[PDB]
Amino acid sequence: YTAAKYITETYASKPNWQAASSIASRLIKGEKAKAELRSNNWPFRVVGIAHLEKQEESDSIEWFQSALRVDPNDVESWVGLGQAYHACGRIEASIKVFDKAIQLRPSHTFAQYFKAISLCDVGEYLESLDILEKVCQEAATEESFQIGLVEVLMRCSLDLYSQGFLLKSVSIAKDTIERIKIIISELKCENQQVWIYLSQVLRLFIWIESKVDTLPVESLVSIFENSEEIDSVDNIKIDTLLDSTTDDNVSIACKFLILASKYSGTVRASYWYNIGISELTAFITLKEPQYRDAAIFAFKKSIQLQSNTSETWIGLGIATMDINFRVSQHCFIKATALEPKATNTWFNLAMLGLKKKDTEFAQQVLNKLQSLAPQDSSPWLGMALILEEQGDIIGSSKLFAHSFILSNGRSKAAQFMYAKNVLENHINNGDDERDIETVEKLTTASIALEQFFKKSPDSQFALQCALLTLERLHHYENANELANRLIGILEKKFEKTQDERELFNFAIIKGQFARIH
Amino acid sequence: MSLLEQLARKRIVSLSLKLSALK
Amino acid sequence: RTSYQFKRTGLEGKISGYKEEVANASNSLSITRSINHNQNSVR
Amino acid sequence: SKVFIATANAGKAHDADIFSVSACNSFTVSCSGDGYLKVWDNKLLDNENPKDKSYSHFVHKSGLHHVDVLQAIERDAFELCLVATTSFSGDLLFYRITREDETKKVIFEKLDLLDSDMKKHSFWALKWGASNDRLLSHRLVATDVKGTTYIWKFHPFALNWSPTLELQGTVESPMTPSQFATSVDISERGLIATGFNNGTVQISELSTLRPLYNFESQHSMINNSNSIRSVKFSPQGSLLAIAHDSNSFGCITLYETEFGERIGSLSVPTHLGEFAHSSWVMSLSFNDSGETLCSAGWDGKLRFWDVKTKERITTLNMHCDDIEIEEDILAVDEHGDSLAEPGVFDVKFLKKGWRSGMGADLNESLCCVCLDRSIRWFREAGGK
Repeated sequence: YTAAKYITETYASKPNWQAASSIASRLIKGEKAKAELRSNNWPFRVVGIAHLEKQEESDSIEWFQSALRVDPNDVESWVGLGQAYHACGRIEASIKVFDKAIQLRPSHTFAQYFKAISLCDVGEYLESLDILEKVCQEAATEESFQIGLVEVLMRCSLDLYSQGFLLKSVSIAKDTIERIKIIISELKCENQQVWIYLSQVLRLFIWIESKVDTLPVESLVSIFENSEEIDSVDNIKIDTLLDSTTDDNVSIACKFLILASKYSGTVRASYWYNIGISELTAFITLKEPQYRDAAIFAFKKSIQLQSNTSETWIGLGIATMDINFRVSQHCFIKATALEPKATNTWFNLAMLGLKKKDTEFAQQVLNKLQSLAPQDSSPWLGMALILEEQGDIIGSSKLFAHSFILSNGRSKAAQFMYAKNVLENHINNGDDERDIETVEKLTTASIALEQFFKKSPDSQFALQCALLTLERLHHYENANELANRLIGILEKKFEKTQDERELFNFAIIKGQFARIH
Repeated sequence: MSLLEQLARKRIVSLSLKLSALK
Repeated sequence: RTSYQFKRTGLEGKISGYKEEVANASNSLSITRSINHNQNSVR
Repeated sequence: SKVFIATANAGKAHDADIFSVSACNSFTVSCSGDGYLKVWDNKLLDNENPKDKSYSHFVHKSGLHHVDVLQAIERDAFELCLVATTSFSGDLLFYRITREDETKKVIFEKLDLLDSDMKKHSFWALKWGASNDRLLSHRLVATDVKGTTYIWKFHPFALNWSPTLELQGTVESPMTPSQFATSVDISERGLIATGFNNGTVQISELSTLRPLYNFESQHSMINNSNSIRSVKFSPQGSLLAIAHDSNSFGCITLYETEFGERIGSLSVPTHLGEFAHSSWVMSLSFNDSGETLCSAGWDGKLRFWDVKTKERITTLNMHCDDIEIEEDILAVDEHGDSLAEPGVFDVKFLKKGWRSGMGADLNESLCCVCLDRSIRWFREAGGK
């Protein structure tokens, strides 16, 4: 025992845990240390810890539980048991264990950080944020605590975005960007995780475009000023960014999005895939060929790195939708073969088939997708579009309504098509204002358009539809602002090309604006 | 005054500015 | 694909240092898949 | 909150409509249109009629329609309990509730806290703001028929008993001309919300008394319906529930108070559209954890909603035959009209341990007043 303890503590401080585990196991199994082992729990603790750095987490649970039964006051045994429970998908048990360990030793620091991570995993952002803020206040030198705080901030912002809290998501994104700027400026610590977090945060400003002017362009400059194959295509550089003119807010947002991907073979494949995804987002948002070329180049390199992931094939198929349909078809087939449980590839193939005006193939694939994922709102949208193209009107309306109900506000296209269909079905139908169903449909369409304008404003067709709906709903105060924005957009559009065909819509907009007054 | 309005009568950003100022 | 790992030191293992080392409900059958808080955790 | 079991009730408790109800740790307070104020002891024993442990006091001949009670331990041993009511004539009255040493009977003492110039107004709604670490002094907020919101500070001592109300300021209506302020609430974080008869809610800061938000909950402005009946803050979260009319329907809308954006609405299929109740929603109430919301409907039902998922949980039906003592059952009103499904005027959640009796010791309770002139108590099954 005494000699065994000496050897164990000598090997534990090397550190070298395999030998310590072997010695503890041969001491326990010897059955000659009966009386001594009922007062101390160091051998079981060493065995559990050694299993813990071996990443065989489930094997150390029993050892930590035995060591805790022997001594219920071991804080490190509780911490090890909780960190083992977390890796086994036992998050609530780990939360309770971390609470117990904190209760024994309130000054313990890593326990609070682990508890905050677990609370974030189960979806308790307020308590975890408070814990991590207090921990970072107590000791700001630790890099892991700051990275964890940024991680929790980003996850909370994304969860709020998915839940429909679009106004606090941008505020939490700004807080995350400020924290990242603080980290890079003061700690001078760089890692791939923080740049991935920044890129995830930057998508919130592009997605919520009505709040894009709030982007902290001052902190981002210092973030990109305190740290070549693809540079010749996109030509996106910090110097070119600074010395630029006649550039819109959204374009600057997308160019900022494509700098964290370039400032960070599995790791290299992920790096190039991230750059390609950012460039694909920029190409979809701005519609310029050089972004498409850069995205294809990055996707090709990432495929040449691993070629065993579905997402790279989906991205390659998306980036080559118009240049060639056979290439997109092959990419989508390969992606589906790689991961058969993903329902997005079938929808992408359906959209590709619809873009080539092949209705039967799209109908067949959408029937299969509906059999596969009935709860998603995209197959219903595709079927509604197909039936609208064919000529059926009642079924198209029913499918649009079902898609809108299933979307639960998470789809812009569902809202737009539902509003357009409702307006089309009730524009010259000869109905009165005493019908509850029609007024409720108009109210739902107005609410859907209000939600739509928060993500993609300055859309002429949606603005006109909303103006008509608000005129029907007697909401003359919102229609004034909407018509002012529409008039401004039309004036800006017609003051650049210097055309004259826009005078026809100008008169109609002026007449509607006069009706609103 | 607007160019389109003038033509009709005859026939009858933030992020960039802040970026330049900061630099 | 990168994460954090904790390496305790000495007897009565306490966290000493960290190193930078190299799936949803509808995709994986693993117990370690991500938990979605929108759905019921009981039914 | 899934299973609710009735524990006690008292039919024909008042002589007229019971318009509001409030509770404290020691008792439950009811106000009626007959001008009385009844105090019901919360610590009942087994086999005890609720009306046996009840005390009543006459306030105003014109009747009362709002009531709120404030109970706190102001010093090491001093305890004060205050009841504030407003009448149909528009008077604001304050009463101090104390108990005898031997008989343990409740004594009513009238207080004079408003000055002569303050007595010229007609108040409608009121709400006690207790100390919740936001500021050391209790708060009282009220609205008038002109649309103005008033804020006071209550000072019990000047231990010497000498109550005094100090006016902080007023907040005016956001629109010209002014409208009727129908409801008011105050949160623990220091926020004030006011509802108006046109469907507009205004939020102002407690410290500086300036407006923050002005959001409009009207489905459509074709007609002049859709007034606001109840506004309630979440006990811990940044959430505000609005109960508003929709041309003979009842609607509930949820907002978040950090930025003032619309979150969603609660609705169920009823004999289409987005409506929460068949007739109207008259009251709202949050539980202690702020995860369940209870809406009292004019149709005669209590509906419980899940805040996060915005889905209904369970429904409680009210009948005139639920009264234990059959001699207290009021089947028909003074005009012979049926009361088999009487509408609910007010609903209140009681904290754990407030109401004791038949198994209600370790779980949350609930109280409601209905159109049959009855007061009813429920308890949540299980424990916590």
